[PDB]
Amino acid sequence: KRLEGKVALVTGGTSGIGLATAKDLAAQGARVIITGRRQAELDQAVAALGQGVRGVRSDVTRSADLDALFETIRATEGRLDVLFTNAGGGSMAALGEISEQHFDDTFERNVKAVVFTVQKALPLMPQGASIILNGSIAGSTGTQAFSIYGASKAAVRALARSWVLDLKERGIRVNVVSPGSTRTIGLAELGGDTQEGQDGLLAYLASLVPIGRLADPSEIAKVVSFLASDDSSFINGAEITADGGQAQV
Amino acid sequence: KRLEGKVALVTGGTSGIGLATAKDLAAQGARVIITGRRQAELDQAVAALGQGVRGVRSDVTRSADLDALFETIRATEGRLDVLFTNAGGGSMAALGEISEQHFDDTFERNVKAVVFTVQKALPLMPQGASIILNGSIAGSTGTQAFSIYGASKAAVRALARSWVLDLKERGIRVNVVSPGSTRTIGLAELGGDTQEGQDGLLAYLASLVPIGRLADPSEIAKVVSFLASDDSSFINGAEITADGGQAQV
Amino acid sequence: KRLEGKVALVTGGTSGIGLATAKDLAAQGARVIITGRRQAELDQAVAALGQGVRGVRSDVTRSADLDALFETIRATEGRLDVLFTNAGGGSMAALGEISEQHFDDTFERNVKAVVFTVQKALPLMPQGASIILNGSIAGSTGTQAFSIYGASKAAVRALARSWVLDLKERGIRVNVVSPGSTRTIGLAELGGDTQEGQDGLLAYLASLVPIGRLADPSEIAKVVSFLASDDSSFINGAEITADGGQAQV
Amino acid sequence: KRLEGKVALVTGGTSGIGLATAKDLAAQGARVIITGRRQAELDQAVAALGQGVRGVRSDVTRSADLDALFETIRATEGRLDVLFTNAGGGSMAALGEISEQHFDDTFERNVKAVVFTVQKALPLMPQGASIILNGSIAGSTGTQAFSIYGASKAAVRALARSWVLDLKERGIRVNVVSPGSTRTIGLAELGGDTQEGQDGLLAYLASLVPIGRLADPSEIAKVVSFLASDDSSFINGAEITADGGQAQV
Ligand SMILES: NC(=O)c1ccc[n+]([C@@H]2O[C@H](COP(=O)([O-])OP(=O)(O)OC[C@H]3O[C@@H](n4cnc5c(N)ncnc54)[C@H](OP(=O)(O)O)[C@@H]3O)[C@@H](O)[C@H]2O)c1
Ligand SMILES: NC(=O)c1ccc[n+]([C@@H]2O[C@H](COP(=O)([O-])OP(=O)(O)OC[C@H]3O[C@@H](n4cnc5c(N)ncnc54)[C@H](OP(=O)(O)O)[C@@H]3O)[C@@H](O)[C@H]2O)c1
Ligand SMILES: NC(=O)c1ccc[n+]([C@@H]2O[C@H](COP(=O)([O-])OP(=O)(O)OC[C@H]3O[C@@H](n4cnc5c(N)ncnc54)[C@H](OP(=O)(O)O)[C@@H]3O)[C@@H](O)[C@H]2O)c1
Ligand SMILES: NC(=O)c1ccc[n+]([C@@H]2O[C@H](COP(=O)([O-])OP(=O)(O)OC[C@H]3O[C@@H](n4cnc5c(N)ncnc54)[C@H](OP(=O)(O)O)[C@@H]3O)[C@@H](O)[C@H]2O)c1
Repeated sequence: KRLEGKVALVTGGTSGIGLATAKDLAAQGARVIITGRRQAELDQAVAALGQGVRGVRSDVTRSADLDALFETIRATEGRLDVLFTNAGGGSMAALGEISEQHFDDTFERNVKAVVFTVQKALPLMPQGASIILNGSIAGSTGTQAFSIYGASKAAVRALARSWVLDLKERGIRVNVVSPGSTRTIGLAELGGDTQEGQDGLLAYLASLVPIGRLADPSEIAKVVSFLASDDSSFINGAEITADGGQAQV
Repeated sequence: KRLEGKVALVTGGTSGIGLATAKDLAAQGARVIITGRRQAELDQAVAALGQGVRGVRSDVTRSADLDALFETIRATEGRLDVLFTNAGGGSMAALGEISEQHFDDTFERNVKAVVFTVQKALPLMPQGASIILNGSIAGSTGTQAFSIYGASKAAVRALARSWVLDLKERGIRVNVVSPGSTRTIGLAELGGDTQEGQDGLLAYLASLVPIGRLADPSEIAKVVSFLASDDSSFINGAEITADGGQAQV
Repeated sequence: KRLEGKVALVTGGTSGIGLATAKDLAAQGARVIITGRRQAELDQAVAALGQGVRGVRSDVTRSADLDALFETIRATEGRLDVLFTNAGGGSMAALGEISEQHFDDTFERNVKAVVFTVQKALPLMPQGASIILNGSIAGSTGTQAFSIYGASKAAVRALARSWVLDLKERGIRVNVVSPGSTRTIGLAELGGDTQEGQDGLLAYLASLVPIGRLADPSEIAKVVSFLASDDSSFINGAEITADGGQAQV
Repeated sequence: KRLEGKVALVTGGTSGIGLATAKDLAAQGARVIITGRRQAELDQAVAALGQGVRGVRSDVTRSADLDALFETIRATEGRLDVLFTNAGGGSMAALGEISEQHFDDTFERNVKAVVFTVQKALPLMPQGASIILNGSIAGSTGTQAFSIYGASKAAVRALARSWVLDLKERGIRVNVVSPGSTRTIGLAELGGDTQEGQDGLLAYLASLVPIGRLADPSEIAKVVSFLASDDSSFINGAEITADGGQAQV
């Protein structure tokens, strides 16, 4: 198929966008490795995906986990063709009530972990490999009480610009998918643990999208799969925004 | 079989990016209509493409030609699923030597014709159709003696932002592919008609690209096909830039 | 003080932002020339402002008007230090109801006239002169039924990027002020001719602004004066957006 | 004396842009507090600046220093009208050779310290106060071996977008000055410690600027003073780029 003969890694691939992307990449022929912190959900995801998908329990914020994750790839597949640095998250905190670890937590996972996931992956990635960073429209817009999340995603987008030049000798292109609001557990949890709070939040966020609906995670995965394929061969350092129009308007 | 059962129109599909795009769309199963001003080159492209591609001689800057083009589609295919407003061009003119004709010619084909191609197409386009405008990194960068071309391409990008909202009810999404330097007769012709000049310019423009090469026209076409397919269902008003890094760096 | 001795031209300086800007430039010591199509409103603006402001009846869309205007400046003041290509406007037209005259009128005044205002100005402008284009947040956002106006303002913004390079040897910098919603006759007229309609539209546009009010034209004038001053000596090709948060959030 | 009666704080005001800005703010009537880690350079800056400038030795990355800094302001001046988060820096590190310490150092001073400088200042800032974050064109461009610095500055720009909304009720506006290459010790040090190497780098970076020169730190300062004044009353969440054209082309 389109991505057949390609080895893809998705950090945080047991839920939400990571899971849908792993599903889509596998359905295009890739051998897929997914990661996640919780063993139970990791195993359930790997079973649901079938298709020679492979799981590793690993935390992207722990340098040693990253090392172990990639040695597993060197020993098994021997190379990495596609890298989707999906693992990320965010919470609400207005200016005036931002705690030091609200900052550290967001930036360690959303930014620092991306830098080192990419850096440790490089020895496994051949000429023509494709790296997809996970950004967000939050990186180029303003949302009340999400400055730190926004700042973290803008940092992600900027890294890809400079990495064009750092990876040019290596022949590896780096692009960013920036989703708008996507129906995931992640997003819903911003509504709290109440079903009504999640439902209310999800319905409010759908009303902000010009086309008036949230994305299904499979609609984000399609963008990643395109960037993973050789069809994106002349795209480098670019931000592809799939937001139903929200940030372009 | 991605665009199977889809009717696609490419204005200016007899050379360069339009031709490659028509080939690629068609290689996905699409029924393709191409246009062009010169009958010979049009006939020549239609024969080379085979595949139930159909040609119409029409100038996008002529209102009556547009009317005739779309009557032809109404009479034959009966609908339009994919629209690529590819017809466009540009020439060099520094500020201080910009003629009124230089301005009118650029903006009439690159901007005005796009507005009226889209508007005349609308009665043929069902819920879920996809429009692709042809932009350029020139629209978001500065290039000496190309102000008028740049301004025109920036205007094209802005149109899609508002058209998200104008076409929300009709369920039609509008996106922009913004190529960097793609080898094409158009591009080469900026060097003049001599072999020395075309080769020099083409090699100069390749040295500006971080990955160090011009785009093959097919590399742009793959983006349009992605935008044309249902994979792009949550992309609206977005600019997808395929420039090898040049405008992102 | 800051503009003491400087000769400034404001096209379309008989109302709104142009008028307020002419006032502010004069209050900073500049000799200001304002223009307008209507003699009565021109005469009243010149009289109301006093402060050594001078009026010329001229249409920016008429080449011969542009020539006579600049001949007036050569014979009277002998040079031009500051150019504010303010004269502009817009009207509503959804995609599906855009007339050729709606397109031509918008782009002739908003884009073409800017190009040729600047080009005819260049022989009067010394090293270190300052050009200010009037853009708009509509150029980087989407607004239902204002696609053509938006497109024209995006084109203005792009022009400045290329003109940095066209004007480098002449030492003339070019920047763009992009106002958000500003309380002018221009803006009110979008509400119709009834006072009720103007109040409704104006309060609606104010609710779109993060800080919750429209700009007074003097607040846009301050930005132009800053760009006109020598303080902007390291600003070139830039867009300064004064919108109360609306396009930045 | 646009800033007469206004209390301004400039973090990292003993050299370069911070020092020039403190000088310019002071020259407009402001009571200026500057900070710095080194006592000798701080003392020298206060003596050279005179004009009712006040110095405090404090590290923006140490929470306790910030607390002491702002208590001194509460006890002495009793309010803060203008905040310039200037203290910042960066060094080169290509992808493949980025250390955890290089990442932490850049992001702790350039981003984290900015967040908490702003947050601790807020109780001292009245309605109508003005915050200026110090960005960089690096935040929106690609530079080989400067991915981490670039990422940090894009994060800074992003922070202001959301802080528009967080600070609405408070009536405090937040904008970003983004310098291009500006002749500071900071920039020079990127050439190393030898005079030859610093001179070489400074001339190379001057050749990257369209207008062919580095900025004097006073040229950046004028932008900050403008944002600090009431002239910027309708500017909020905006990025003012003073780059001689480099990131606009
Ligand atoms: N959903 C949206 O609307 C949206 C919009 C824009 C951007 N994004 C971005 O898209 C990405 C995915 O978001 P999502 O909504 O799909 O999130 P999600 O459903 O909440 O979680 C996705 C996955 O991330 C894993 N994960 C979390 N922290 C991890 C860590 N430190 N190491 C490894 N795996 C980790 C989770 O498994 P464990 O918890 O077991 O580790 C889970 O499998 C994030 O970068 C997010 O910021 C989302
Ligand atoms: N090539 C690049 O590097 C590059 C980069 C960015 C953007 N673009 C844009 O991509 C588009 C295609 O460029 P290209 O380089 O492929 O151009 P091209 O090879 O020079 O010509 C493209 C096609 O446009 C047709 N055409 C021209 N004027 C027309 C008109 N008035 N009505 C109908 N058809 C017309 C031409 O046929 P006839 O002459 O027979 O009419 C030809 O088939 C243009 O919008 C261009 O600005 C190109
Ligand atoms: N107001 C806003 O919220 C806003 C926002 C963003 C951008 N802008 C831009 O700012 C500029 C001023 O807008 P405004 O609201 O102040 O407009 P306005 O109140 O309608 O005043 C515009 C001025 O332009 C003059 N003018 C119009 N067409 C002209 C022509 N062809 N030649 C010479 N002078 C001409 C008009 O005088 P005559 O009619 O007598 O010729 C009048 O003095 C425009 O470019 C507009 O697009 C405005
Ligand atoms: N120069 C450029 O071309 C350029 C371009 C874009 C952006 N910028 C940004 O502009 C700002 C100023 O840069 P610059 O070139 O003027 O820098 P600089 O000359 O290298 O130093 C600026 C000042 O920052 C102080 N400082 C450094 N670390 C500090 C800390 N942790 N806490 C408090 N004060 C601290 C220094 O004093 P001590 O060492 O004594 O603490 C010094 O007085 C930075 O944010 C920089 O990233 C500069």
